Formats: sequence, C-alpha cells, structure tokens
Amino acid sequence: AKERPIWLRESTVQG
Amino acid sequence: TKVDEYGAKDYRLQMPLKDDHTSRPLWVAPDGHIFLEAFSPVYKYAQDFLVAIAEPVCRPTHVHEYKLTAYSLYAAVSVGLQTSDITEYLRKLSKTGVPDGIMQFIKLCTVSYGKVKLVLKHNRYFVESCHPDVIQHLLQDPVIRECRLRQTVSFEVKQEMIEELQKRCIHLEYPLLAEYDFRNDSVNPDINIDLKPTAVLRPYQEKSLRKMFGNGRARSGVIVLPCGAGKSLVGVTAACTVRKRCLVLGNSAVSVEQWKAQFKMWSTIDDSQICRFTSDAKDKPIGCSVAISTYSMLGHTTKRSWEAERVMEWLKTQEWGLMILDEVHTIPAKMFRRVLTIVQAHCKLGLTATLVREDDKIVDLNFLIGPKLYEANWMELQNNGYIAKVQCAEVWCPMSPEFYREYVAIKTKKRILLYTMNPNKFRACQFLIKFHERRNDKIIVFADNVFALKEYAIRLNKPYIYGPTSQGERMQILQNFKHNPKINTIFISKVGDTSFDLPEANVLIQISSHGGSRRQEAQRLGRVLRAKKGMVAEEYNAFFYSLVSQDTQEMAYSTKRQRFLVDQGYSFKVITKLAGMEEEDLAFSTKEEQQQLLQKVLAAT
Amino acid sequence: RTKRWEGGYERTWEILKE
Amino acid sequence: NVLKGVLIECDPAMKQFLLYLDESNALGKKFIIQDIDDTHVFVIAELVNVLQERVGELMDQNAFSL
Amino acid sequence: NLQEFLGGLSPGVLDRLYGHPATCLAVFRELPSLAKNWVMRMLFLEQPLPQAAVALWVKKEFSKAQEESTGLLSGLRIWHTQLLILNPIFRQNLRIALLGGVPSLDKYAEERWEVVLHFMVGSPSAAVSQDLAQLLSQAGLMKSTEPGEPPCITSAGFQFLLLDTPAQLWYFMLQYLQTAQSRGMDLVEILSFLFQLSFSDSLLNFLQHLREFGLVFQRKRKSRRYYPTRLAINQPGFIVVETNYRLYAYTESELQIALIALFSEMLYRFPNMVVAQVTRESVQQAIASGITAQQIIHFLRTRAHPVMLKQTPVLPPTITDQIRLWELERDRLRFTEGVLYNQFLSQVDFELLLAHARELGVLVFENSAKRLMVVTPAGHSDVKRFWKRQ
DNA sequence: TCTCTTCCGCATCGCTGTCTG
DNA sequence: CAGACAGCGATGCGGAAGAGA
Repeated sequence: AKERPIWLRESTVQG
Repeated sequence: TKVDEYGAKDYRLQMPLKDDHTSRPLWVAPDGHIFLEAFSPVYKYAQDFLVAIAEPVCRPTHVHEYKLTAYSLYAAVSVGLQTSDITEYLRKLSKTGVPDGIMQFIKLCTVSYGKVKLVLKHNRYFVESCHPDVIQHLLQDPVIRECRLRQTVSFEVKQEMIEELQKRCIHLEYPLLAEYDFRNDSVNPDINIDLKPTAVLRPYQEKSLRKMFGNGRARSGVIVLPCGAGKSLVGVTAACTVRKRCLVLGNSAVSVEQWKAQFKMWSTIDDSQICRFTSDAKDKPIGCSVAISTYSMLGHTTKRSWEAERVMEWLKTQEWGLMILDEVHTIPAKMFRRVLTIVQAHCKLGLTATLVREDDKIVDLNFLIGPKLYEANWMELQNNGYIAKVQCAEVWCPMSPEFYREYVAIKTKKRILLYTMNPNKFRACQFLIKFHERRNDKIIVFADNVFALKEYAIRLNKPYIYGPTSQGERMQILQNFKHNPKINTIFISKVGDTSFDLPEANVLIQISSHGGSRRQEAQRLGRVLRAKKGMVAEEYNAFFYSLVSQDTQEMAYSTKRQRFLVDQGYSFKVITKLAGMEEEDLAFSTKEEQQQLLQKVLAAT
Repeated sequence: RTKRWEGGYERTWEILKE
Repeated sequence: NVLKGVLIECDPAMKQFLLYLDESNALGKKFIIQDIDDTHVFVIAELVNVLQERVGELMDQNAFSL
Repeated sequence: NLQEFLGGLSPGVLDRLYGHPATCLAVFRELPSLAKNWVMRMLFLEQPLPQAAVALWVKKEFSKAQEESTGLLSGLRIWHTQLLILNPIFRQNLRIALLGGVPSLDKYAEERWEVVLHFMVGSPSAAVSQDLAQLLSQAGLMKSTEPGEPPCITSAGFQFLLLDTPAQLWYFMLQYLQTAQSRGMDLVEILSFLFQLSFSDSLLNFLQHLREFGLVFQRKRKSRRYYPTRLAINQPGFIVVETNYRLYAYTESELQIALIALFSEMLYRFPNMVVAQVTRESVQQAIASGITAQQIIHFLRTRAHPVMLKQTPVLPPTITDQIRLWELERDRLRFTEGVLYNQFLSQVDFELLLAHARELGVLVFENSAKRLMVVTPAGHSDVKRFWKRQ
C-alpha cells in the first residue's frame, strides 16, 4: 500500500 | 581566457594532466570552479576538504560543483588551514594540476588574512594589528580619517561607520578578523547556560558547529541549514557553547515565540533568565541577559516608546557575546541591516534555510556577518533520512482557450490574476487534492493572489488563511488540520512562507507563485521536509507540486524559480497530463462555468 | 569543561596519504 | 468557393493567439481565411514563414533563458 | 537490414548473385530460425515434393514461424513449386559450399572512420578526397551547390551523424550500392565481395572506396592481397548526465566533442573531460537542423558512462522528459498544404465529394458540422476536374 | 478604576511593474 | 536598457476603544 501515483512513477510525456 | 571554436574555454595549453588521473577524482578550472566525483572511493575525503575551502553552487548526484572565492578561502584560514595546508593537498587531489592563476590567488588570499583584526572592548571598536606597516599604508584614502572617531597598534573606530569600513577593507585586500575569544574574556561574565543531555546533535549539525568553532575562539559566519534539519537546535547549541550573553533576533511574532520554546526545551537555562523584547508582550528585558527580539523593533526608525526606549538604550550600552540572526537572507534590507551597527556583538552567528535572493545583496552577507561557514548537503540528508525525500514535480496545466485570448490580447498585467486562475489548473488542483485526500495525505495549498486563494477556497469550501485573518481563527484552523481527521488541507497565503510552526504534510500544492523568487520556493518547500517518525528515503512519501500554466508568463518564473532547488539536486519532473482526470468529475466541466469566472476575473479590475 | 568543537577541525582528509 | 493557402493545426491555446493576431492586425492582414475547427485554421501560404517566426518569439517570452 | 536489400531484387539478378564462393553461404546465415533446417533437408534431393508436406512438418504451435520462413524464402526464390525443389544452381553452389568443390587494423578503421565524420561536420582540418566528398553529396546526406565553397550538411546529415557506428556504417554502404548502379557499377560483382569478406576495374575502384572508408587496408602499397578490418565483416560509454542538464564527457577525440556540441552548450574542456549544458537554445537548434529527440536520447544512452549504468533508467527521467517536450513545442503548429471549400449549397454534393475524396485519398481533413474540408494541391486538380465534369 | 485585550494608523520589505529619459 | 516611483501582498511597530476583576 501507500504506492506512488501513476503520473509520478513514470513520465506522462507523450514519448 | 582562451575560447575554443565553441563556447567552452580552452585549457589544453593552460594546465597539464596527471598521469594517474583516474586515481585523482578532482578537477580545477582556472576560474576557481571545481568538479568533484561522487562515485570515487575517496569522495568523502574530497568532500570534506573542498567544503572547507569552497562553497557549493551545484551538488547533483554524480558530479558536484564547487567554486572558491576570497570569502571561502578566508574561512579556511580561520579554521587553521594555511596556504600550503590546502594548496599542497589540492595539488595532490587535483588530477590535472593547479593553474598558476589559482595558485597565486590562493597565496594572495591566505596571506592577506589576520593582518587586520577588529576587536570591540568597553563599547569601543579598535582595529588591532600586530604588523604596523599595514596601518601605515591603510590610511591613504580620506574615508579612514573621517570614519575614525574624532607593536599591536590599534585605534578606536566610530560605531556607525563600521559597516562602511568593513566593506572597504574587503576590496582593500585586508579582511578584518571577527573571532571572539570567549574562552579568554573577563570583561563580560559568563552566563549560566548549559546544554542538557536530552538534546541530540546530528552529525551534520556537529560538523557545522565544528566549522564555526575552528579554534578556541568562536568565528562569526553564516550557517545555512534546512528548516526541517533543526537549524534552531544548532543556534541554541552555539549560544550554549559561547557561555556569554546572546541576543537572538527573529523576523516576526511567530519567530520569537518558537525561539523561546527552543531555548527552554534544549537549554537548562531558567525561564526567568529569558526575555521577549516584543512590543506585544515583554518579560523585563533589562532584568535578564538571554533575550529574543525582532529586526523591526531594534531597527525601528520612527518614534520609540518610553519603555522600549529604555530597553533599546540598555541593549546599546551592553556588549553581547553572540548575536544569532535567523533568516539572514533579509539582513541586507535597509532597516534590517541597520540593526547590525545598532547593537554590539563579538561574533554575530547567522542561521537560515534559503540563502538566495535576486538583488545582488547576498554577497554583502559575507562582510555584514561573515563567510558562509557551513551549507548542509540536502541530498546527503535525504539519504541519511534526516529530511523526508520529496518527489518534486511540476504539473503543466494547459490554459483554457478563452482565457488565453484576453491574456494575450491585453498588454497590461491583469494576467497575474488571470493565468493564476484558469479552469484547467483549478480542475488540476481540484483533482490533485481529491487524489491525495483519499490517500490520507496532508495538503498545504499556497497562492500569492489572495483573490485567487479565496475563490479557490470557497468553491472547494476549504479553510483558507491569509494576512488579515484573525489570530484566533488562524490557530483554530491549524489545530483542526493537525487533529481533525475530517479536514486534511489548509489553504495558506504568503504568510505561510514567512515564518510558522506547521505540522508535517505529505504534499504541498502551489496553484500560484509570487514570482521568480528562489526564496519563496525554498521557503515553501521546507514545510514538507519534516521527517516522519518511520518513513524511508526511497518511499518518496513527501511530494511537492508547483502547478503552472503552459504558454504563459508563469512558465518563465517557474523555471527561474526552481534554479536553487535543482542546484541542491532535486529533479523537477514535468506532468503534461494527469491520469484519471477525465473520468473524475470536476468543476468547470462546461463552457458556461468558465465564462462566469472570466467575467468575475474581468470585473476584478 | 570544554566541548569537542573547541578542540579544532576534524581534518578528515589528513588520514589519506600518497 | 475555392481558396488557396495552407491549413495549420495546433492546440486551442495557440489557435486563440492566431485569432488575436488577425483581429489585432499584428501582421497587418487578416491572414485567417476561415476557422476550420477549434484546433484548425487556414492561412495564406506566403505569410506562413513570418507567422511561424512570431510564434517562435512567443515561446521566448514563456521560457527562461537558462 | 540486409534482408530488405536482397528482398527487392529480380529473379534474374538473384541467381546470378548466387555466386559459388560465398553468396550461397552468406544468404544462408540470414535464414533466421527454420529455413536453415529446411534448406539442408532438401539439399540432396533431385525430386520436388508436394507443398502439403512442408505445411504439416511444423506443429500447430508456432505455426506462424513456418509461414514467415516460407514467405521469406519464396521471395529469395531458393526453390520453385514445379507443380518445392531448390534451384539447381543454388543446390549445386550450396553443395560446393558444403564439403564440395589485427589490433592495428581496428584502430585504422576507427581512425579512418573518425576522420570521415570530421569532414562530415564542419571541421577545418580533415582528410581531403574529391571522390569521397561527391559520393557523400550524392549519398543524400550532403549538398554543396557551389564547388568553390565547401559543401554544407543537410538535415539528413545530422540524423546520420548521431547514429551508432554500426547502423551509421551499414546505412552508408547501403547508399553506396544504390548509387553504384546509377554510376554504372555492376551491383552483383561489388555485392558478392561484401559477403566473401565475412568469411577488375570496378573491383579496384570499389576496393579503393572501401579502403577509403577504413574497412580494408592493403598495407603493401595497394597490393592484390587485403586484410579486412573489423568493420569490414559487418565499447564503454563516457558521457555522464546530471539532473540539471549538465553533461560531463570523458572525451579526448574531437569528434565526440563536436557531436555533443550539436545539441548542447559547451562550458569547459579539460584534457580528459568536457562540461556541456543541454539548454533550450541548443536542443531546439538541433531540432531545427532536422534532428529529433529520439536520436539524442539514444545517442546519450549509448554513450552512457558506467557510473550511471547502475541507476534504472540509465538516463534520469527529467532529462529525457525535458528533451522530448522541447521538440514537441517546436511542431505545435503543424503545417499542411491544402485547399479550402466554401458555400456548399447542399450537403449531399458535399458528402458525395467527400466520398470521392476519401476513395482517392485527396481529403486531408473534413468538417461535417461546418460543411467544409481541405484538399492538398495535388488532389485539387482531381477534385476540380470532378467539379467541372459535374 | 485599572487591566488586559483588541483594533486603527504608520512604517517596512519581496518582488514586480510603470513611467518617461 | 535605465533610475525613480509605485502596487499588491506580506511583516513589524505605536496610539486609541470594549469585557472583566
């Protein structure tokens, strides 16, 4: 639990 | 001096390369910049040595960046490091030799130290100097004679003109010595202050204190430490070690209150021996020695109250062993800097957490107080767990179409109220807070624009705080935030960054920013650095969001506002889009809602 | 009774020699 | 009718800027022949090069010169 | 890849290309997984066999590997249905191919290739060769337009520059073969030599060009015998990347520094190191010339110092993310030539024209709500002709 | 009647912005 | 560009009005 959010775990840039 | 076909300067013909270069992890540029390796087996030894003689400017994870200057070199001599003591090891550590320019610079800086010593005795400042020749050629400029009040040769100097003379000597190639020989000082009796065993000193805190106390005589300088690192504890320890009268100066009502608590909690000195020279309340300042005051009152320029007048006269007459000035970054301010000359102190230690500003007045802190003694490695503290790891991020919020049209159309500066208030960021913060709210994470919103802050709060019906907010309501809101589970977010205005004791928060969203102020960003960032009871560095439990609007002036400030943080090592990640925003229902989901806000924004004037 | 800081700088790099 | 020129597609934020350019006569002409969609517009071919230059100037304002 | 090259060839050239010494062997190694086995089985058979047997000789699982293999070799025309016996010439040649019938060199290849890239970039000091310059100019990666002035570098040149040496070299030789036919050099004769390496007038000229690229070196004043270099048959990284857009590269060869300067601002140059910063000015400058963010990330990734190999990903996310964003901003305004329509009296005609454009592919974008669309100038004549025909 | 507590009115600082040269 | 003045948002201080013993 207490896992990091998706938008911080991996780059959200379209690339 | 030599420029290659590209921008970089050429040093092929400048200095050689050591044959065992791989063994040596150190570089030395002619300009003084130094590049250390954080992967070398001997990194730690180099780090201590370079920190002693050089001040960091960039310490990323792999290759640190140090540059040395006259102020940096003088501090090294103060801790007993001679020119050969440093240059010899520097040449040994250097993998490419030492350019002659640095060699001569080191020699000139080291020799030009200790020749002129400034000592205050019986409320009189005497410029002592064992060598008489220094004084003979130092009186060429007429400023010295008019400045002066109308072996071991010394002469009294005017109190008011100390600051003017001090800066003059810096460029005169003869720095003044402000060491306090508290060990050998009978004029002012020692105060009954001791450090209880309960207080625990962290290794970096001890190193910072050790650097300050290079020898039996305390050195006057600035120690930059994170707010969550416990800079208050270090200040208390320095006062306890000095064992003489100390005058801690705050910057606001909250600052003075916390310092008194810090003194009592960590120092055995009795409550009655501590006074609060505060306009709101006082505890007989003349009665006791250890005092906590504020820059405004001491430097207050207008008519002084009778009771304050007596205290101010009492403060001026007496001589202080230590003058702790927290938040030194405000000292070079006109009124604030006058306080230095108003009061007399042997060594004026300075503590802070964000030693950065735009106007080039920070350099004055080198002579106003002294060289920057210590500046803790934020990244190393993160690894050691003393400071909560932060997943710094920058959420890019695309501007709504209509909003941009007025923003670009108008050449005025209503944009500050416009781009700070756009639907996408509102939905972004609304969505961002919602995600963290269900995660049991404590949120601390920020906004320079009170108008935007109020609008965001009422729409989200959250307890927004700001300047003219009543003190009682201010405390009530904070207590609920710390205790009440039903509420886990507080919308603080700029007053939050000034000075407070707020509970540790897992996240810190910032919908708006005052501007390109490295101070405010670092000030606000320090709030979440409060280490949790049992967290871990790699878990990245603490987060920081600095929402910005794309294709708007806000971007320029944000990039210009994060310069200080990246220098420490923090990596600001960009988030073009947030997953789950479309599915989640948020306000301003229709064109009409945005239109009303724009009309209200336009009607703001 | 003095403190460890008054003693002097640690000089961590002096241990290594070449 | 049939109209010559070029079609440019961009995010809605930029589209508004172009609408400001033609309305305010920044380039001196209403180069926007017609608005295909909220993210599409039509401009004369000859003025594309200068228009692209203006946008490049816009990026400089919203980007710090590191 | 080499498979793409052989795939696009006529049957007539293929069998001629299947020279006895090597080609029957070099094309064999290409056969990925199964075609190798099938080739040996029907290598001593003089009687063609039915097509059904081949289909049922691979289990139901992994049946796709069978179809791709058969399709791959059918293009190579190794066999014929004859109704699947192999080509007798290939069968004979292959049977003849199956029991029938150094340290200085790599440095030379490393050095010779490096100087070529130095000339490729605007290096004031570089090897001079008129044949080499024009070959690169007609290779599609350089344009001069003025013999007196040294040729510049086109957009494709930069993309080629940042490629890795194997892909860089392999593509370079690929253009050579295509241009060899244009200049009149026989493709088959020159091609067969490359295969023979991995085991006439044109040959001497062809070998001279190969010797110029650094793949081969006679070492005996241009004698008949040659000793191919490692590159003829077909390293640790040094760049250290920070989180503040700072690159510390342990580069002594001026080529590496020149490459890094293409997309970064250089700050200091130490004897065994150089400091560069990846700022908006540099990256967009590189993007303007023609590069795209993928090459830079790949180029930085491939030349990654061992220190940063421990961290995963090797390149810190922020640096990679920032580079990608900078290129995206440049192409925010996507320009596409087209012709607009206005004043549609009826939507039926507009819909019918839309269907006609869709069938011909002339349409680029359409707007049903506004009853308008855009057509490229190439299709403008077609739709205009359609409108005239009514 | 003090007494505290509290509330106007000055003055200051951070950073930026405006305005005429 | 540049120096002086000023705005918005924060801070401190010092002089005058309500509950409460």
